[PDB]
Amino acid sequence: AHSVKIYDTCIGCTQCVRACPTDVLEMVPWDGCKASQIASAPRTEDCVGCKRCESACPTDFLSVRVYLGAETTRSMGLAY
Amino acid sequence: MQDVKTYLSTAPVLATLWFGFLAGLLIEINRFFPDALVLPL
Amino acid sequence: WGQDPLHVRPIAHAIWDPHFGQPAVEAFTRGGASGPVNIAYSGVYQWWYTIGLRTNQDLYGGSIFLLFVSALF
Amino acid sequence: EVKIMVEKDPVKTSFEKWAKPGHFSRTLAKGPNTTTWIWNLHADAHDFDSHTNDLEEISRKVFSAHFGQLAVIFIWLSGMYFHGARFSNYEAWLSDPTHIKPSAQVVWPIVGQKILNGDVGGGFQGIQITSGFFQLWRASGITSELQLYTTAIGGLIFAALMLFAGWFHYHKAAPKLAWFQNVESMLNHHLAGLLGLGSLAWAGHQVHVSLPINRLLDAGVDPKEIPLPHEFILNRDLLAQLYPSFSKGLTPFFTLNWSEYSDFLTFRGGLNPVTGGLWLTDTAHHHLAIAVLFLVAGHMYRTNFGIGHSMKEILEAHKGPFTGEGHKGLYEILTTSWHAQLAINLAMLGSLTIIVAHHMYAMPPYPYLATDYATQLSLFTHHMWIGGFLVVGAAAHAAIFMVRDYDPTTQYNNLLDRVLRHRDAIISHLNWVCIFLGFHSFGLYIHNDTMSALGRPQDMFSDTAIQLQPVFAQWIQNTHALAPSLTAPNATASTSLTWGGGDLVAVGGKVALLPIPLGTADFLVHHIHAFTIHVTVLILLKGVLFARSSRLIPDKANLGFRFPCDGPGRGGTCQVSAWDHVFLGLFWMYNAISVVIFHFSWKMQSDVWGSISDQGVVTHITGGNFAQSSITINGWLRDFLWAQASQVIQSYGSSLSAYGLLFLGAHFVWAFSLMFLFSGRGYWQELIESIVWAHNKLKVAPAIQPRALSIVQGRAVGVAHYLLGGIATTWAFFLARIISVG
Amino acid sequence: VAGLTPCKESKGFAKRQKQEIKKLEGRLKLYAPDSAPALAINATIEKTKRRFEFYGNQGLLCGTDGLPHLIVDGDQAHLGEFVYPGLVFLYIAGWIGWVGRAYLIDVRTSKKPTEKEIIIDVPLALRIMSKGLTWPVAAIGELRSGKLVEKSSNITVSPR
Amino acid sequence: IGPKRGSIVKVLRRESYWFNDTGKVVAVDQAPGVRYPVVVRFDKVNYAGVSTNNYSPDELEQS
Amino acid sequence: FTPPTLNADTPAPIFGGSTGGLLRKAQVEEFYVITWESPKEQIFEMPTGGAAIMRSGPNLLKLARKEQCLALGARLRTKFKIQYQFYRVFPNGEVQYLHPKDGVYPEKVNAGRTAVGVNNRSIGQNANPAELKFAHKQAYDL
Amino acid sequence: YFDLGEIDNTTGNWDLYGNDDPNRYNGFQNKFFETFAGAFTKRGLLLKFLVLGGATTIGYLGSTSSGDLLAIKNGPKQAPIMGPRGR
Ligand code: CLA
Ligand code: CLA
Ligand code: CLA
Ligand SMILES: CC1=C(/C=C/C(C)=C\C=C\C(C)=C\C=C\C=C(C)/C=C/C=C(C)/C=C/C2=C(C)CCCC2(C)C)C(C)(C)CCC1
Ligand SMILES: CC1=C(C/C=C(\C)CCC[C@H](C)CCC[C@H](C)CCCC(C)C)C(=O)c2ccccc2C1=O
Ligand code: SF4
Repeated sequence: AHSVKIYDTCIGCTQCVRACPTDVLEMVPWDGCKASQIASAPRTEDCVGCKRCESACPTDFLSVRVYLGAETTRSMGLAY
Repeated sequence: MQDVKTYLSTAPVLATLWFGFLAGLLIEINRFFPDALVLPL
Repeated sequence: WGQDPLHVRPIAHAIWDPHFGQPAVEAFTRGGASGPVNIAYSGVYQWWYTIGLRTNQDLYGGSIFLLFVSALF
Repeated sequence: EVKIMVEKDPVKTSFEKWAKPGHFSRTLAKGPNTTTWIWNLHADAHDFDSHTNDLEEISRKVFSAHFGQLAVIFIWLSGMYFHGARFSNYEAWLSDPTHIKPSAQVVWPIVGQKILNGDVGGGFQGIQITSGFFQLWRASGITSELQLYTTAIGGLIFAALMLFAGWFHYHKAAPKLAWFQNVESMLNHHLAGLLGLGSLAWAGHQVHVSLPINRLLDAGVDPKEIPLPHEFILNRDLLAQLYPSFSKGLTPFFTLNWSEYSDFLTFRGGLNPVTGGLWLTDTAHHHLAIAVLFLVAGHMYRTNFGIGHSMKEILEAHKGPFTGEGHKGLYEILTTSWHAQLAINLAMLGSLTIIVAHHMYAMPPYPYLATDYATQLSLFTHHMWIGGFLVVGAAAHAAIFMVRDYDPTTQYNNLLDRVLRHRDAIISHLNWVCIFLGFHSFGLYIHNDTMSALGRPQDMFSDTAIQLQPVFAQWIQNTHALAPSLTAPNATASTSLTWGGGDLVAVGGKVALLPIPLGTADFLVHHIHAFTIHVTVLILLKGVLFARSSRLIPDKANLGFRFPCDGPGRGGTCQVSAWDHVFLGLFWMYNAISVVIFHFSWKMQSDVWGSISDQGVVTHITGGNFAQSSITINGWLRDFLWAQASQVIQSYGSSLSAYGLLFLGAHFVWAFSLMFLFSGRGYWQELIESIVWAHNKLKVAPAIQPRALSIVQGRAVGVAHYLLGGIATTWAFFLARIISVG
Repeated sequence: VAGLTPCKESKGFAKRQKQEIKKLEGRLKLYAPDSAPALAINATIEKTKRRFEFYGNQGLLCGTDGLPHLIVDGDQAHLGEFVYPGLVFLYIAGWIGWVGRAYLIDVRTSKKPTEKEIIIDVPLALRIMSKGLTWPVAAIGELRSGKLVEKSSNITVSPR
Repeated sequence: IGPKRGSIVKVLRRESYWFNDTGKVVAVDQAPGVRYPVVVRFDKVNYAGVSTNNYSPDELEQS
Repeated sequence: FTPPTLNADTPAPIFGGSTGGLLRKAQVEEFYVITWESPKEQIFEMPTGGAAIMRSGPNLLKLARKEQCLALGARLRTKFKIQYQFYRVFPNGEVQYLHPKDGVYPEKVNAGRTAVGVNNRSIGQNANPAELKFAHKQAYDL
Repeated sequence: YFDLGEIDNTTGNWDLYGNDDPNRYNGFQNKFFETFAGAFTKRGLLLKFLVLGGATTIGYLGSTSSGDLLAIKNGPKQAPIMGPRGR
């Protein structure tokens, strides 16, 4: 549904994963930062699109980026 | 006065003291020189 | 309106409303019409008068011609 | 266990904490970095729960803030008595009040505003006041302006005492948490000591001061030759010539011969035909009764003397089969959360202020209150707006209790847990009754507008068309008029004149009150009122119930109260917060209270307020057009919003032209609100970025970065200008129209 | 000029003086002649008569409404309507703009530059509010020396 | 790598808030493979409220 | 990492009933089951609205959304020291285990997971939309 | 309450107010309704004659109506109201 993209400006601060309320983001190993980890979005079909990860990203400009695309019953947040 | 004058130098107090002086001046201009539509000088 | 463009209100179209009472039928009858009509405030009478259209048959022929033009398009 | 817990000198009285502005919050103590720091400085200024997690210092902050509020109200009362003493015509109005308008504000002759000092009468120029202070001082027995100056300087003394107590109960001896948690003692000393002894003391004033002076004012005696209030206490024969029951001298009180006090303690009812205001023998019996009843009710709870009630024992014994473990933990709610008690107290104070508004147009308590129509409209309108604001704030602090003080571990299977457990049912059935009320009142208005537009006056909801007579109200008004004969014997007359007992009271040639008719128009506008109150309840109760979580956002309590949104996800989570429900309930309070005061103004300008000529003919201000024009929106726009606005727009060049200026400036503040309400932060942030670029070009960049207002702040600014502009529009239109035709 | 009669010879402007005193004289009829509110209306009448004798003596132009109209084109007769108080204004408005600009330069080279804007340093402020008197000689002096404007390489610019 | 620690640099990154702004370098990572090693501290915060950001040496010049 | 199997014999927390629970999306589309092991009998805030007494052993809670499982799960990870996992249950009977996928929570890094949805460029090096007209690819997915 | 043997009983698929009674009428009443409502069964057939039959039945009484039945077919019954400026 929603497309969440991680860019190489990430410092591995992990707070995009901690702010995620639908378990989209996970921290995979990486070689481009001091923390040696970058975020990724394997369960991007579960993304509501709330951009809590973009609110918690301290990198200017943002490393996690959520693009609101086709919206399904996962990304609409319904219970009915 | 190391901190009382610091409070008196804050943004709302200095706006109140300046605009109190500013509106105090412009009212007193408008008493002795009222209805001023054209500057004669 | 072509006979007297100063004292005749230009009529747009007739009104067929099932919700009118008799005051609404008697009050919307303007311009010397047989029923309740809408007064045209679009300036189409002034336009068609200045351009050369005089009778209702000329306006009907123009309506058929522009039906044909829209059909061609 | 109830006793005084204070401790000495918690914080030192120093100005070094005045110099640092954001000392209360950890985020604002680092100093400013953007221009949003200034707005969070004011937003978190009074929010004492966000400062510290210790409820003891929070309660001390709230207690000294109460004392500062009391100091501000005593400064305000000092000003209004000093304005009566020096800048009023209160002695001139008190000589004859049927021709001289009440005025207590003189403007300075500076810029052409000296035309606002209008001819109010009595050889006086000033702003005609509508606050009702003149009739209040006439009911208090105030005869001279020296008494007003003495009350002003006494109020200044009490304002200094409240400032001293606010300093004392935060910096010298501040109470501890268990002192504030003695709610049984606080209720015992508020019911008996505050509302009981206050009613008893005002009853003593209304026995010795208000009653004989106001009896002499009904006799046409000049107030300069009326004896002073202490002369009735000293010379009791002077008090006995007006009431012979004073000749016995306190022996019927202790021998239970209270009927011998029937000369000055009566259950008359109705209005004084001399003045148009309630009797003070009834207002003194009223205060003596609510004092001998609030002092009884103040001996109910258990403090430390054995007798009484633990209210936890009252609550925990109140449990039912439809609830199970209900009412348990609500004592722990209402003694550990300031916001829950604030919600209950604000709901009662707002609803009570609405009670005050109705029980003052209908039973006018002050002499020449009813016949001064400006005072009646302004007092009703002011108390409706205060009451609506306080009930919206009640729902606000209910929601703040949910997001910041509701502990789910202590509340299992009680009333609050089960109300949260079926909040979908509450909000959905409230939604149904709101939509049903909206169609069955406003669509009835739309139907009347449509058939009046289509030339079908018989197809409407009129008194001549399909009738919708309020048979329950028309029966309860007959039940309240035909009461003295059988269900309430000992009454000389009836409770109010608006019930149907006759008594066309004419004071000064102007109608005080008469029987108020209730027809199809009153039915329609009362269903509008019920609809608007229900919708305000719907947004506000939805914000209270969905403050913790929702089906949309299950972690909404972690986001807080003043958060804008979660984001553009789940379709968009804009205005999910409980704050945003308070924000929308402020608009629905505008809608509700504005239609309430519009129905009030038109209903009594059409059916109550007017003049009486010879041979008993009553000519109202807008004669009889409420029954036929207030059933359509075109009548409300035409015979109310256009016909009665023909004195706010042509008041220019007169004393009421400031009402025209504030009418137009109130339209300005309303259209200014629509800038903040309809727009959003990011547009203004990029426009400010262009302005910051222009400042960078000319080296006038501030180090405090210019930022757009926050989304919560932009909505707050928009609703503040919407309420301020619309309320000031109605204030200007009301206070120009009813002053002009009054 | 522009079809407007002068206000000293305008019959409509003298009509508005006649109907303004007559409104105030009828307000005076219901007061005692030595009373305190009658002294305010008597001071209002003398304020009105001073106003109408000031507008006619300045060469103001009155239209068909009897109202003084301002000619802002830059006429040699009409300098005090727009040009003379405009130059008086822009001197005062440039004084506000120069002492606020010079305050920000003086606090940008400080230890905490953001605490000097919420808490304005009055000895630093008042020593340059006097210096804003001679500001056209200091604004064009900074314009000619290049210190007024900042080069675009050191200015924060949003991307395309 | 990096220009210098404790030096004044100007950001050439287009999408940063501090583009064409004076910043102070506080840390340069000398580990290979790091894309943005130079840590630059700024006197002014961005809209997120932070002043610490990592840039490559290609996006900075000494000023 | 072997995913845990849903036992379907552990019991529910003591809850009086809520109207915020499973609607017809549970019946035809999906519903979410969260299973966690408890130290003792506690009281927790229900993400549908309300409070329930959680059991002294393993607990099973049926939820409608994936966000309700994280809102509950982060509540009993910070207030309580309880490890949790949840599932996705479909109406045909298939139970899809969802979190944590490697057995360790996604805040902590694991060597088994791979980078997906990761761009080696930044935002400023994304291509303009004018040079990607009429293509399935967009400015960020390449 | 999860079972893995009955997926409908653990998800809310309950006939909350349903009944399993086979019949409660008699054969005489049942044969009358299916005979009369036998040409109204098919959705594609019923949508055809309801649109075509519904368009005719509003055009019939729209046209055969009288002056007292509907005011729009009554027409004006008084002198027309002349507007301002002689129009
Ligand atoms: C002059 C005597 C004095 C001094 C030096 C102090 C010292 C202190 N007070 Mg205060 N206090 C005093 C009198 C004093 N107080 C009184 C009279 C009250 C009763 C209101 C209290 C109650 C009190 C509370 C409850 C709190 C303190 C605290 C504070 C600290 C700084 C707060 C601050 O910034 O104040 C500056 C504040 C102001 C200038 C605002 C004053 C507002 C007044 C009441 C007027 C408001 C209405 C006014 C008419 C404006 C209306 C709007 C207008 C546009 C019309 C500091 C230790 C705080 C503290 O220690 O916590 C960290 C705290 O929370 N004080
Ligand atoms: C019989 C004693 C008594 C009485 C008269 C009151 C009266 C009052 N209380 Mg108090 N209170 C008492 C005992 C009493 N209290 C007890 C025992 C408790 C402890 C459990 C509390 C704790 C409590 C708190 C925490 C607060 C109050 C507040 C209030 C005020 C109500 C708000 C208001 O605007 O009212 C109308 C206000 C007035 C009429 C002003 C009257 C002020 C004068 C000086 C009397 C007050 C002094 C004292 C209480 C009684 C002295 C009597 C004296 C006249 C001889 C009012 C001053 C509230 C407040 O505003 O805080 C300041 C507040 O929330 N009370
Ligand atoms: C008994 C009265 C009472 C109590 C104790 C409080 C107490 C509080 N309120 Mg409030 N509330 C109430 C009633 C009250 N309120 C009412 C009347 C409303 C409806 C408007 C609400 C709605 C409510 C909401 C929506 C929220 C609170 C919150 C707050 C908290 C701090 C707000 C702050 O720092 O002030 C800030 C003060 C200002 C910004 C001053 C602005 C004043 C108004 C808005 C504009 C000016 C109006 C003025 C009359 C017009 C003059 C114009 C002229 C100057 C040109 C505090 C707990 C906030 C919170 O976080 O609670 C924890 C918040 O989010 N309140
Ligand atoms: C000064 C100045 C100025 C001016 C200003 C202007 C421009 C104006 C605007 C304004 C407008 C254009 C409007 C406004 C309006 C107002 C208002 C509106 C206000 C109000 C206030 C208040 C305070 C209120 C009160 C109230 C209330 C609260 C409630 C009830 C009612 C009332 C009313 C009583 C300028 C800038 C030039 C310059 C500088 C200075
Ligand atoms: C206009 C507007 C702004 C911009 C509003 C701003 C920047 C507030 C302006 C406040 C004053 C005018 C600036 C600060 C004034 C200083 C005290 C300096 C004094 C200068 C003069 C006022 C004397 C928003 O931020 C916004 C956010 C969300 C929805 C709508 C809107 C919105 O409509
Ligand atoms: S929050 Fe931003 S910087 Fe931190 S790990 Fe996530 S993407 Fe990287």
